[PDB]
Amino acid sequence: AKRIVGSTPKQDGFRMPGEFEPQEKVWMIWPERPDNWRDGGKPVQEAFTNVAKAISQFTPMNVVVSQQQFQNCRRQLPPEITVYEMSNNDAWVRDCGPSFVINDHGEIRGVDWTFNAWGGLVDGLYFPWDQDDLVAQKICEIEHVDSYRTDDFVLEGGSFHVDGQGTVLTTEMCLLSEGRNPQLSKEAIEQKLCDYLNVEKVLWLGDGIDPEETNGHVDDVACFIAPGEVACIYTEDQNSPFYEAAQDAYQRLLKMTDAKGRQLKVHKLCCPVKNVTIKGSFKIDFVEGTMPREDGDICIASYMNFLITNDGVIVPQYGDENDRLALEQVQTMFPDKKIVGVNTVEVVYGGGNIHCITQQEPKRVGG
Amino acid sequence: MAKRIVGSTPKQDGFRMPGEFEPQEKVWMIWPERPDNWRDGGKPVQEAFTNVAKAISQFTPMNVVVSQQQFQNCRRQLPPEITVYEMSNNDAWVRDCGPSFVINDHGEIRGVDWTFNAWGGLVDGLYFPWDQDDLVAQKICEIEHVDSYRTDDFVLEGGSFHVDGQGTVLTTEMCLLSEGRNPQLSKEAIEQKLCDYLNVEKVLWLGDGIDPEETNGHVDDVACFIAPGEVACIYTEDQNSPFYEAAQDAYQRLLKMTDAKGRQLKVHKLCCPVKNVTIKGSFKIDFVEGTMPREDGDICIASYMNFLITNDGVIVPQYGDENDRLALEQVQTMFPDKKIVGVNTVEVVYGGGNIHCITQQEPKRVGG
Amino acid sequence: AKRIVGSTPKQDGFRMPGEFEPQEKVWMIWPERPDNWRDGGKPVQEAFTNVAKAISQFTPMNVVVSQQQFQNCRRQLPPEITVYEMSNNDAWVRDCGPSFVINDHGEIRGVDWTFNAWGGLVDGLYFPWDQDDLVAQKICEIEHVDSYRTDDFVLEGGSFHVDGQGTVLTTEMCLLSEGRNPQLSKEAIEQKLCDYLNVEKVLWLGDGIDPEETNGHVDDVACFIAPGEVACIYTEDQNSPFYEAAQDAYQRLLKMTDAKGRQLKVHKLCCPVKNVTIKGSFKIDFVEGTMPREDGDICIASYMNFLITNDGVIVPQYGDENDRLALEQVQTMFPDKKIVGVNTVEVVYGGGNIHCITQQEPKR
Amino acid sequence: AKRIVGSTPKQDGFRMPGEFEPQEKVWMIWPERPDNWRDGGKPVQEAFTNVAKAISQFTPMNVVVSQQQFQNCRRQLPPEITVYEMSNNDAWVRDCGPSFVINDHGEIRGVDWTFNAWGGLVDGLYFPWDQDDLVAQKICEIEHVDSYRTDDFVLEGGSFHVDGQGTVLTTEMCLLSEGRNPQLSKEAIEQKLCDYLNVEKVLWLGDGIDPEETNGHVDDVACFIAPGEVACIYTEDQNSPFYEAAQDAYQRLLKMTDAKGRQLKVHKLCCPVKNVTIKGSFKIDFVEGTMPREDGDICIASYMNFLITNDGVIVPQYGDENDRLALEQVQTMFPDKKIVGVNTVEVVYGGGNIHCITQQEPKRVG
Repeated sequence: AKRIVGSTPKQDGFRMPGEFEPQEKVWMIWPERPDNWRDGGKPVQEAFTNVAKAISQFTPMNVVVSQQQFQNCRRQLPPEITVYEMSNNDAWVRDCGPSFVINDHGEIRGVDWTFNAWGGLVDGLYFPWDQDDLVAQKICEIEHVDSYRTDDFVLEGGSFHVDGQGTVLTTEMCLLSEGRNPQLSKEAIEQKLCDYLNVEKVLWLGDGIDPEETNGHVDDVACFIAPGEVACIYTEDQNSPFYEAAQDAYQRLLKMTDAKGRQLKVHKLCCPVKNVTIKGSFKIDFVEGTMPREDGDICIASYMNFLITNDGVIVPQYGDENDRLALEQVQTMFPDKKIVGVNTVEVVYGGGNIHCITQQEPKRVGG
Repeated sequence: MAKRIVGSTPKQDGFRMPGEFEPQEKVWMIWPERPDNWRDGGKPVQEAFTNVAKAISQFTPMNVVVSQQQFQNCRRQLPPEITVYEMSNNDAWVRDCGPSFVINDHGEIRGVDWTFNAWGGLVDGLYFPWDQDDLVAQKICEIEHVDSYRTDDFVLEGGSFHVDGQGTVLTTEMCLLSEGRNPQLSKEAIEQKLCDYLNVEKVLWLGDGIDPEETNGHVDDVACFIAPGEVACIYTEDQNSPFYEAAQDAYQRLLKMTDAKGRQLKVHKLCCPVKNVTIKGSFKIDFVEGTMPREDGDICIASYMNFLITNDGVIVPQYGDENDRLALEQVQTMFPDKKIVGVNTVEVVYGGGNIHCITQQEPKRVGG
Repeated sequence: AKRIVGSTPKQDGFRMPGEFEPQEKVWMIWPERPDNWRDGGKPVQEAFTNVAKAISQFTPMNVVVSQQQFQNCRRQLPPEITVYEMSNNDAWVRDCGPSFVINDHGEIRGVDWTFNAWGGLVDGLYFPWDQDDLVAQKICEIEHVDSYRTDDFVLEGGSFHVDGQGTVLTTEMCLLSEGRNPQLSKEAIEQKLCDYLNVEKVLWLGDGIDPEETNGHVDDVACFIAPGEVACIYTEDQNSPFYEAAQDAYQRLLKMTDAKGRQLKVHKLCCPVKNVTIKGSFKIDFVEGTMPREDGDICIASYMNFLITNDGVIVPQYGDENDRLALEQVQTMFPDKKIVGVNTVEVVYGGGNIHCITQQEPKR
Repeated sequence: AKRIVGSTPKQDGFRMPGEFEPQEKVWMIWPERPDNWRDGGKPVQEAFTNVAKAISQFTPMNVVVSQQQFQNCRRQLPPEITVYEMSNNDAWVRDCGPSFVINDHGEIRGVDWTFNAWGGLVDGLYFPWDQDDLVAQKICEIEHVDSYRTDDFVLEGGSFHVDGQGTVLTTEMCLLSEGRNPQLSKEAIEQKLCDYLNVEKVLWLGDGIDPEETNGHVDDVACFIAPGEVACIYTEDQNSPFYEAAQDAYQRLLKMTDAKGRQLKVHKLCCPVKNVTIKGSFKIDFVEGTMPREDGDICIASYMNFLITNDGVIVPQYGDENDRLALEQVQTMFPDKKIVGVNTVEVVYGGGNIHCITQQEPKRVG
């Protein structure tokens, strides 16, 4: 496939569709690095396998994997899930994957953002990320899709959410941080989102809930369920580490309008009652430069980190008293979809969840 | 997708390997680099594979698979219409470690994943290990969402046989009956594997090939099918040629052979280079114990027979020999309605083979 | 360093000393491969760390480790243990390491045997083993030691034991097996041992206790405690998978004399009462070509697989009722040494134990 | 071995000795990466082999090499040269190697600076450099030597020169560039050099000659031949790419005194008459993020990039008319040493020379 040079998605008539628009397939990277994942990734591999299986009932599923894990990965996953060899540094394809864009006429392209492991050498989560940064192009090659590379602009798919109708929702905590694009003004960043997502309105939330991990990705806080409709985390437990950020996001969203002038309909999503924490007993390597996983570390367990995929919604389950409530709430957001909970506490120990380990590929429409 | 198909054979399941002259959906190639085979860290041969890939792409969608380290360079070198995948490998001979695709009459396609052992394993193979090469067939099948048969404990390479798509396979005794392949099997057991996995009824045995030390005499340097009932065979009257005895004998055998449908084979002569191609001397190639040495004066297996038939084109070796044009003329007469493209591939021949051995076709589904 | 070509240790005046002779250093490879070791090697890395620590009290200790695990390995091990990067396929340096030989005139060389993962493509335990087979040379380079490469002769250090005085002890089950040197007669194999160890008498035991794993390495069955003195595993439990082999080894040893004509003194060593087994809950990858680790598999848990190292002896502990008895018995074999038990059941799940995961380097 | 934490070389009584002080051994990395080195590194491997061979006549020599190249490397090098497997991203051990320091009492330690491929993500020469950055510690482990790690302080051995007597010589162009330690002032950087080298006086030259490559490493411009004596490149060819910087370095050195108050004696060293250039016909991969090697690129061919090693001095030879003159001049700087020229144009295509591909290890004294 080819790089598209000298033009933007917007100029070329391509847009990032909403995650709730029809999907051709879904992508995932197989997890393994022992300085993030306990027990050499054996527990988290089971969780990713379960997520992959859940998605595959709704949408063709694909997993990419290192040279060393290829044979095990192919054995673990059912044959209807396609497996590719692909080098990688960690397994977060929401964030190092391509963001696909489509036009009105049956074509699809990829946006290949610069990836830097959530803050690079300022506050990134490991070093290096050179193989992660090639995942977007390799997936586009597989798909025979041409791509835009955003030179000198760092972004992750998990840091924004689109409605497919001219709006993007994001967080100041993430995009304005020192480790991302520190030379750019907020206005310059807005222009990049407009140009590459094909949007005209940027909705800024303030804080996210994981300042140390992704620097507050919006996908743990709020998302679009449909045009003009958002879900937002909510809690009234003032002891929650998520309390202030959930409260502020909720209040901001109530009065936001999208690009079409619709006042957002905000649907509350609960949070886990109890903190999910790293235990010192977890067998995780310490490596200088890799984010430590220390006893008592509070993990970012948000139910918002779900994947919408065709007729299904794949929702985190953390072993919390609110697991059932979360499924009930998401069901009401998507009354005509099948809601599937998957036990993903093993994913959350590594810094994210179902949404951060997947990347959808939309169906081409038109032509 | 890829499941393995277990407890049955292609023949039992109504699949057959089509002739290489039947319509193709795609062609595959591995990007070359290993410095104990390829001089100058593969730079000269990478240019040659690029030219071969470009030539194929004019006729048939083209695909190259490449190591982690060479991915970025490979993608830069190849035009964008050629798709590039990361794929681990030990060397770049996808005719031999690739899958052999088979089709049925209902529009389906499956892969045959043979056991690969680097042309003789620890008996007389060309390097060690070959564990990544041996996974290429499954990985390409995965990319294609194609289910595959794995031939447990049976070693074979795609370059070691040729099929007419109509019940016949052509092969060499020098290769398939050698100690480093399947020494526990009788000739009859080996015939059965060919019949079951290719869907053939008649195995035509040539004797010697022309590269006993390299592939143990792959048929694809000696003779191939141009169409059902029609073969091409190398030919020389130079008794000083290292190819002479094997060329003369293959030719004589073929003139006495009938295919599975009882047709007397029509044999078309293909010339050989007048001058030997040799390793120099001055080539910068690493020596590693266990890897086939490339020593000054080594005669390289330069056969014009190692061409690829691909849809409306035929891609033919050119060695810088006086017979390069004659070879193109002869191939044109074999395929009067195809476009014949010569590509300078002497840099590939230094590494032990040529255009046919660095490619693997994927047939179109029919029925389908 | 240089390869020594056209001669053998015996011709050049070098011999492999007994393991009970003084040692300069000990070597170990860091374990990790997930199709042998459960939980991506985390539990076994703790056991190897504990073994390395125990050895370091007696003898300078060295661990070699893959690119990916180097940083973790260096963090886990105390600083007195030296850490080198070294590619490898699995972590059994007794078997893919060099066997060092000395001339008792200040010089030392290595024997670099051909390694094939305990049976190659016939019955080996994984494929490939190309990096394992380079370990012996790389360790010799580190030590500035010249080496003899035994072209077309496959051997592992764990398959034989020497007294340093002209005798070697081995098993027919291992050395005569199809996956090792099937082209060679028993007598030709004897001659290779004589040439490369500098011995004159080969003592052949019959069966080992792990036919499927190493093909019956002697180092799980019997060893030399001192010149003229051996220890042999023993059990009276006819339900033991070790029963017949232990019984025959013991009976053979009672009838053997060494190269100096000494009747061997034969001490019995207990065996674990209960079988150690792979559990179904163990999280181990399956890969075609790699020895499967399946529920109920009996693991080769022998107390014989101990390392003699200067003033210490490092002895397996399996969590078995006989763990303390084993330490008692080894103490009586080496009355002037410190006997240290280490919990090594995690190592045994992967097919061997303390002796297999170490390689000594003798003092010059 | 151990990391030394909570103290510096200076506090602990360790100093970096001059390169002209006795050496136990020398280190080198084996080159191969095809997006720097033409022909998959075959020509440059021959050059590194020749450099290693020359050094070995004076001082025991050691080469470290990738998994893939180990067997070829061991075959190419004579057996007296010890070969170790060691992962790396490129082959510039002067710069990613440890800088050894010694005390007066028979001990040696290593300083392990942060390495970032000569400017990191600002203007570094490739990405990533994670394996390069582990070379210093792995070499220290081989040697059983304890090391100081300079957290958050980036430095390369080729960016400074010491006299072993309290002075360090360096360049503003390199140490003060954005891609190195931009949060640190000049004064903060001086303090790090003083603490880690055990020096009291930092002599700042201005420009180096390779702003795009190493950002002007001092070891292409000037070095110490002995306490109180320096060599400095010199040319009167105004068309020379090295003219302005050679002229300015020379003038600054003429005004400089060392940490012991000695007026520096400055010895001129010629520069090549003709520019060494990359040819478009060189077969070198282009990779976004790796310094391109384009037709007509002027290579940094300095005769200053020589290695002093015990009784020998190993001097670049570029195939230039001034090759002999360079040997004559270095001979007069070291009248009692054996001067050995080695053809190293294949090294210079990749951005440096003999000094940048070696790292000495001093003899323990006392």
